[PDB]
Amino acid sequence: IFVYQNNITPSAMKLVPSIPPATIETFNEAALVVNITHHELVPKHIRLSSDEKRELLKRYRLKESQLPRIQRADPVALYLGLKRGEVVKIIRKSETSGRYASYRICM
Amino acid sequence: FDMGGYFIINGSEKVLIAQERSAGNIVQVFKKAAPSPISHVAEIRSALEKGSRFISTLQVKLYGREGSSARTIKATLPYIKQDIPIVIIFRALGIIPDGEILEHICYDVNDWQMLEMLKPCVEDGFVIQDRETALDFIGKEKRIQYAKDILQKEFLPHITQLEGFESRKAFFLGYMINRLLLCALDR
Amino acid sequence: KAIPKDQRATTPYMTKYERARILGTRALQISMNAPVFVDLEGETDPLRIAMKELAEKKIPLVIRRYLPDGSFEDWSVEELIVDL
Amino acid sequence: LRFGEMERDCMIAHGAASFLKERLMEASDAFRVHICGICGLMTVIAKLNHNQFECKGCDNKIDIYQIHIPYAAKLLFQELMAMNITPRLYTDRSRDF
Amino acid sequence: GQQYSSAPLRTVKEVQFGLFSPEEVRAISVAKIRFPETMDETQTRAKIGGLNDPRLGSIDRNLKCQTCQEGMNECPGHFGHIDLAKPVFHVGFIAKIKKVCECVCMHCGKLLLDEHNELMRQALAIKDSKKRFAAIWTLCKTKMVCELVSRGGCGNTQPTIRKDGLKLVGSWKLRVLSTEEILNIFKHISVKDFTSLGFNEVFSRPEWMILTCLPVPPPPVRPSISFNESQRGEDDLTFKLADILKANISLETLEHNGAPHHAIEEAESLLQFHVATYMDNDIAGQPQALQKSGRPVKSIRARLKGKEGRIRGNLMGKRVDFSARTVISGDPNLELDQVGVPKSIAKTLTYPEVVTPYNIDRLTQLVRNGPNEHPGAKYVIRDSGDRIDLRYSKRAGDIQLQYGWKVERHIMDNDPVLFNRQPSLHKMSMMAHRVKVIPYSTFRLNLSVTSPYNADFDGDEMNLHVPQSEETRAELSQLCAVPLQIVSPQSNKPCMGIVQDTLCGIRKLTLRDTFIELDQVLNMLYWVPDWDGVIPTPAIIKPKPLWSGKQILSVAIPNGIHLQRFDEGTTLLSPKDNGMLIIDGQIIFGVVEKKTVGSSNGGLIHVVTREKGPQVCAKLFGNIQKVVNFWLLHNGFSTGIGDTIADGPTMREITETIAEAKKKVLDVTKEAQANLLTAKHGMTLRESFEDNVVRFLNEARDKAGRLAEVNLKDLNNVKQMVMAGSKGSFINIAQMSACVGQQSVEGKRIAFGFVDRTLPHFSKDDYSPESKGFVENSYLRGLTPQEFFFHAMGGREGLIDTAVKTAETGYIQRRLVKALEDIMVHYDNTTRNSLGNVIQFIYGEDGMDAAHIEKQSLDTIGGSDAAFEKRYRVDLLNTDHTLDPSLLESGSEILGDLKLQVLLDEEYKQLVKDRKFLREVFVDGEANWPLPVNIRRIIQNAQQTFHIDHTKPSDLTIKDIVLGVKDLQENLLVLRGKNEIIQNAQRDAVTLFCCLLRSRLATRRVLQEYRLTKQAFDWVLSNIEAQFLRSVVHPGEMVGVLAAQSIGEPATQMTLKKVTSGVPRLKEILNVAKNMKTPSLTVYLEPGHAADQEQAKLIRSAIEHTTLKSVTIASEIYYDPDPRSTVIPEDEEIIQLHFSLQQSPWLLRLELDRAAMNDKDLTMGQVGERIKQTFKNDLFVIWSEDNDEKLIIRCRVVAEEDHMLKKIENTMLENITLRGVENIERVVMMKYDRKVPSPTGEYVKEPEWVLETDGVNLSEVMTVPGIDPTRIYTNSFIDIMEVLGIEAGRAALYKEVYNVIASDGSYVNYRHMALLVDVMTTQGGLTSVTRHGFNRSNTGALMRCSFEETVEILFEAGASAELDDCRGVSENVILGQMAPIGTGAFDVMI
Amino acid sequence: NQEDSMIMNQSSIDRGLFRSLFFRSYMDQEKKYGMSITETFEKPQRTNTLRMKHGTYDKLDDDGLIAPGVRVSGEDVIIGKTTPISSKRDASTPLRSTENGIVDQVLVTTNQDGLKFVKVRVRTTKIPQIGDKF
RNA sequence: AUCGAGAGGA
DNA sequence: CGATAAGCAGACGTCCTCTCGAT
DNA sequence: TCTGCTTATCG
Ligand SMILES: [Mg+2]
Ligand SMILES: [Zn+2]
Ligand SMILES: [Zn+2]
Ligand SMILES: [Zn+2]
Repeated sequence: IFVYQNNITPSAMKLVPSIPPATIETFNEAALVVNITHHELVPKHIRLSSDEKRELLKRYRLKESQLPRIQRADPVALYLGLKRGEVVKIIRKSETSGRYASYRICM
Repeated sequence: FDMGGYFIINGSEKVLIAQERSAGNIVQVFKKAAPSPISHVAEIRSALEKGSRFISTLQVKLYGREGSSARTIKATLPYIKQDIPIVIIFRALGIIPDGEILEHICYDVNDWQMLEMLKPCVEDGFVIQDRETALDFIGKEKRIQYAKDILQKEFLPHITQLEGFESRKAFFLGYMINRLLLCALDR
Repeated sequence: KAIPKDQRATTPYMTKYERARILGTRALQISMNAPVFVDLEGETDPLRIAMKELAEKKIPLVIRRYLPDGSFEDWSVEELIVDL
Repeated sequence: LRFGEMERDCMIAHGAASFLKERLMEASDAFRVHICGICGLMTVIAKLNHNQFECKGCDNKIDIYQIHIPYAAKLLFQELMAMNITPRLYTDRSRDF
Repeated sequence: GQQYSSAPLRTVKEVQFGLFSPEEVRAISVAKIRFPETMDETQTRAKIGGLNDPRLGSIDRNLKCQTCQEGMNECPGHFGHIDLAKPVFHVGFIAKIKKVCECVCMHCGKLLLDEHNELMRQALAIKDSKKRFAAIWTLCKTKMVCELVSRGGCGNTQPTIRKDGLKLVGSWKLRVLSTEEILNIFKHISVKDFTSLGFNEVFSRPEWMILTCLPVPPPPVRPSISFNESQRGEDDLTFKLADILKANISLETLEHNGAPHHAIEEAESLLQFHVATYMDNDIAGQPQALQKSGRPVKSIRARLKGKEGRIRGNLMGKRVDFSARTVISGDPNLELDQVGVPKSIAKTLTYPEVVTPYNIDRLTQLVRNGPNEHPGAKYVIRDSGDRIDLRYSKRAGDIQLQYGWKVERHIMDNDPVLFNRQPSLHKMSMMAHRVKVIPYSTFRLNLSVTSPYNADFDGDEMNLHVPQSEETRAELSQLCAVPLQIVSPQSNKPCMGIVQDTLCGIRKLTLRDTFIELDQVLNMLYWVPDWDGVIPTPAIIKPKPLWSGKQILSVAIPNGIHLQRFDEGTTLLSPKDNGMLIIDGQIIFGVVEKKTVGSSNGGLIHVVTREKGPQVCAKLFGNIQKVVNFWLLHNGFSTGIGDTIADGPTMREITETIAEAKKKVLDVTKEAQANLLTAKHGMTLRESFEDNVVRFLNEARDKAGRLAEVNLKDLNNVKQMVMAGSKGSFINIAQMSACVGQQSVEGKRIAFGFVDRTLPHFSKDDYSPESKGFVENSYLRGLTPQEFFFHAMGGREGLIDTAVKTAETGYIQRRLVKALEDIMVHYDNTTRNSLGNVIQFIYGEDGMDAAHIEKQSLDTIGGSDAAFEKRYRVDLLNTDHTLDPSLLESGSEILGDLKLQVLLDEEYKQLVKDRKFLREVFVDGEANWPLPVNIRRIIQNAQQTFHIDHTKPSDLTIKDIVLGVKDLQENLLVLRGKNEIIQNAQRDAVTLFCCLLRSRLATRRVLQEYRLTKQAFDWVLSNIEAQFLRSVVHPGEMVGVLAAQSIGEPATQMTLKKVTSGVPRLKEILNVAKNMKTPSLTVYLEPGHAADQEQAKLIRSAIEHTTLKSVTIASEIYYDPDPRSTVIPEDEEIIQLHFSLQQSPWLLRLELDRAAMNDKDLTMGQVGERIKQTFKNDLFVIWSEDNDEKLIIRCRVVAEEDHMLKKIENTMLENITLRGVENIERVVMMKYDRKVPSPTGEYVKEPEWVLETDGVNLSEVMTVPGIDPTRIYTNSFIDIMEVLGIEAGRAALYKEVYNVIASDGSYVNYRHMALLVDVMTTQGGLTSVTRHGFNRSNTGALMRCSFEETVEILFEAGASAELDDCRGVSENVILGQMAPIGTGAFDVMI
Repeated sequence: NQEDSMIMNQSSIDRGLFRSLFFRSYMDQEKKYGMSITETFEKPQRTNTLRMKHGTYDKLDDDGLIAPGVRVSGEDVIIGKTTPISSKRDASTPLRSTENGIVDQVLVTTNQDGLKFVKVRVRTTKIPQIGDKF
């Protein structure tokens, strides 16, 4: 995890996938001054594993192409460091049930 | 009780209805947009009204917003390639010297706001200082006459199409410039 | 390509759309004067005959409710619950 | 009388599927066509009364299927065919494999 | 089907697009074309072998298709073809052909970049054919090399291919190009190579992009009839097929001999030109026309275009048989679901009925009556394709009715028809009605069915639509019937309420002076259709038997109905007869108004629809109307002009109010004229004046209006119509008797259309109210001429605003519907779409249909912790906090029992957990929420139908209540899955309802307040469970369409304040708008400190952007060469103050006003250091002190500097920054109210300072210290998508849509807006409802056709060779099939 | 009189209150393509003349048009003419299937190009019915 | 009957 | 020569009832 | 009224 204090060049973000495993996560500092997950509109996202994901994909008859998708640039996808297709559970609170499970795949 | 005003044509009494259009031959100043290079435009639509539709729409624009200091003023011409600077237009007409031009635009030599607003056009036309060259920009040595043709038989035809009057077109363009700059000063 | 009669997850209650399709198919069968399967207490309107057979559940049909993955499950009109 | 798409919306929201097919096929234009099971277009010559069906350009003379569609849809598919687009109509969702 | 065949009726399932291989069309075609002449020199039956004759069919309608030989009706038209030699481009693909050449070098015949290059794996491996192309073509857009990083391949250069007009050539490095070359390099292009471009090896190959031979459509695409028999007839398309051919002949002429420089391409250019325009007229270049004038051309594309084209106009909708239309009129003595059908229309429409033993008698009689006697029949159909025409046939009375025959009988009384009112905004505008044949040519309606159609009886015409099979009349009777639609999913309320005369007279009937005698009461009693026949005992007997309106009205209300409602002043004795109490279907106290019967949420319609059923409520409509209409008939009600005449003292006393308003305005004017107007923050010294004086005049107007309203006696008819809410509002009274007020154009006072005056009867520069559009007179008083003119200006703006916002609204609904359409709850109760992609996992997040939901409260959330303590506490182990033995058979038998207090403390524990959980979500303290079962209406339905003794003990133990409640929650069901995910989802889905359930089914509650018994309690358990299972949605319900409508219908009624409000806001919200007109921040203070105005002013002073340019009076440049001695006479002291211990001599002086330096607290040192910090060491800068009189800043640079100083000043006025945030523009401190928990438990509202800004740069605004970065709100949801993730963007977007809707006093239930917000949110980031927002998806080509771009989508699908599963609506609707929608979701069999 | 509607006095209406005259003036002319063929006004025959309107021609005189004073209702053929082709073919002009009244008068006069051309004015009294807009 | 415009009613 | 950021041309805002002219 | 080709500015 690379905390930079001001900003980087296009040649510095050209080496993020350099090392095959262990991929580096380039974060600004003005972004991490305040916790975005501490804002009310942001729920508690929760990572899950390939086994929990396969349980989702069979206990709902779903292909990956069907999940409500999230992107690698998403701020709370960065916050939890989502890789390709890593699924998250989302506990949303609402006026109808007061608790709702959302599932999101990572594009 | 029938009032008339219609035309019986193959039985039906067809009616000509009144049509609305913006008046020709009047000085209008419209600001172009917020995100544009041109911040002000002086339009005049021109037709002879005895002849049928010598449609000539003259646009005298202004470049740069409130922040930009390159307040260069250009103007468009019928049949021209693109919008040429105004001092080149004046040198094309009877007025060569810079400052005698000013007497056609600014009508009180103690108006330093409007005077100062005009300076960059002189540098846009620094590179031209005689009549023969002013027409020459307009575009093979016949171009000058071509330019003069555009100056006589096309540009600003709502005055005349005789070669004898070019002071009238000059003072009138100066009046247009005065209106444009007077709006740009927020007056 | 199948499902069991056990291990069924869909609602046991009849949907209004299942009810309407059943009553329409039955009333069509009765309009084409096919064999009727109850007694009529002075009821000649074929849709109301369908509704009578519905309240009796002597309409031998099955609903094949389809699942988005190509699966499905069968529910006999004899089996479903009707509270609409 | 027009049955506008603003009305098709309402006839979807209620859930009247068969009424919609009715008021879009039987109470309006409707048409029967012969489709080649290999080509997929309205190529099959339909000379009935002798069970004579054949598809030029595909040699099909046993694998032909009749269908019901609006004549406006037949017209649309024909205009596409004249515009070089081939909206092939296939009778089953399953491919051979 | 018009015959039979040895062929089966298959159904269309999947549709594969593509392109026509020339190799294919040459074989598919039946005949060639030889020459262009459409007609014949002989001009005989044939037209000639050359065009549209040979084995293509013909026109004499007898037996004319050579090929089909089956006539003119069964001939589909067997395509022909030309075999032109020179191939040309297909205009739809022009851009694509440009792009396809970009990826292949011309001499290679293979891709530019191979798999060796690693700048392709991110792009070539997409495997999603036509999405990959967008990136991989930009990859190949500019590579000129085509040959270890160098393998086999050619190495020649290729041009930067450009196109002009209808061809493409470009310079290699200076070059030309041709068309056949393009076709050539695609036959040579490999098989595996174009497959990554988005293509197919057999269905669409780029060699077929170029067309060598085009097909010709059959004659059914070319009609020809004429008024004159002896002339020609031709369709427009044929003209130009013949033009293309005529071009095909020019090329043969230029083939026979040489072709000079012009004849080289001039002929081919025009031939391809005519082929191009065969497909398209408008290319934003050359426009062209047909020989017959009028800019006319085929433009086959324009056949399919939006406005009235094939796809959007002939497939989404059709002219349809069995249809009707006429004017409407309202008939009280019609029942609600009935429709008045004129006799001639029911004499015209036919329903085919099959012969069966029960109808054969009446069918025979109907045939006997025939077409002109009403209960008759137009035709009779035998067991063949033989029709019998009853209106003139020989055997019209000599019929032998065999069984199974069809009789097309006239539309009969009490049948199902579909009634329509255009525009069909929502699905309550297309409802099934029950026929009643009436005379007089006008469709008759019930009164209270105006509202769902939005129709007055002033001419608004309506349509009627008739079924043709048994299944469809069943579908109308059981899905579309009016009583079903009584209570509505949108707004979770009923749409039909008692309206206008019934309602106006209901208030008159239920007053406390309204008394009725026997002679009248008897007729009223017989008027009610379904009643027992028992005279009610007169409420008052004494000197004269009299009746109250509540009494005889409660005969219409069925027994078993109970209703509570409380208003301002409603004690248990209502002295102003306020509120309403109903028990056992009888009125106890109140005046009946719109609140109780006007389609309200908690109203008698919503009560009776759920308790008794739909039929009872639909009949209740008529049962109430038939009494109240009558009582009005014999009592009467009018409205005169004396109803607008208020007292001489009153009318005068409002004029003095306007006079004091005029004094106020004149005084503020004379103030502003003396420069003493201290304009407040962020507002112009002019804007202050405008806003303040408008406030003055609007306050004076409202005061005069409410000074007239107070003077309306209880006789005033306008007041009595407002009182019932029949048709009336406050402002109507104000404008008609007090003062109309102030008109406004473009959200501002009257304009200065004339130079420095408003009208040439006024002086110049008059900013007075009369000169600025205020009307001191009322409609009764009489407007003066100038006032009438200003009112006309305002009204004309109102008219255009209506005529424009309605169009925008309709477009909004179109986009919404076409986006959400086919969002249908699937069988696993999961909101989905055609592809199967989940939108919601649980519909509405609880799986509950919006019809059954109801606004009920949760007593746990509000109230002190001590008042909560008084409830629900059961301390058996305490003498005082236990259930008194007065409430239980075993009250003192279980005092101190340990094993019971275990369960009782467990119950209290989950009650407290519940209270904190609900308080954690609903932080406002609001408990009134939509919940699926009305529990209190069960408790009164048990306190009533079990006859509870309010003094005796109950017969259930604590065990009974507690474990029965805990077992009830185990059987409240939404999902039935067998594994942990679905069980957790079911728990989550019923969480909130279980909270309410325990809130109202607690031991202390049940035994003290409700006083239940065991039998009735078990009944209540079964009843709650059954109502819940009833409230759950049904699979197949299309809530996407319904949600689009539930947003669209309210948007229609949104006619019109510092922000973009209403319909413009909705248009930018839906279009997701990168730039908006009102961006803003709502800035909340520190959690500990929120009421200190000092820190609020500080934060305001640290956020507002401030430019040095905003304080510079003058920026002037001097020559000042020797610093120690300046030239300026008031500056030398400032230079002397540089004594405390090299240049350019070009000075730069700046002068700043002292006002703006104090409006925002500012010192010369701060600005000086900011300038010095900007220019770090490249500008010497000094200044004069703050204590001076003239603020001055002086700068000097550290040859050719006459010009290089001014640009420093320019960057020093623009790119500077003082204390402030970049994009912020202003800020205002305002004290909001905020409900918050007081320590003792009660919710008290606290005030807190909040900052409202202009502009948004939230990314660093929240980081600013001293604020709450857990609360700060930006109205721009698009920035919040980028800052706080997406799951916060969904929420902000719903909040914005909500505030839009609920700004009109409106209410849409959360389901539909949440569904819309989700469906835009699930597709990665924000997706707009536009032609490129959502329709850019991969749903289905035929599905995408129905929306804006049509032939673009069709062409791209033919090129990319898409595959349509036809699992959405529009797909099936195109081919006229039973869409797997609603009734079609499930298959039926044996 | 609900929702912007009203009641009208039938006794007043029967006296003639808000009563109207409505004249629809139909028109035709022959010789569509003169100097080659020529159409002719007449009451046609039912034999070898093809497109015979299913309505009755029996209110037409031998010059092929009605006289003022005749009652007309529904698909009555008001003007009859034929178009010859190689016998005559029907070109008659029926009434509007929606209206009914009485022939007010007939105007026969040649056009600028000399050709038979006719204007037939039909008149109907309209009484205020139950749905008429006011 | 086809096209295209204009005029009104919702 | 791989990004960036200005241009400068691109599109659509339910029914329905008459009449007319000229292909 | 927003977009998706270009085009030249920038490092
Ligand atoms: Mg109306
Ligand atoms: Zn084939
Ligand atoms: Zn044929
Ligand atoms: Zn190459």
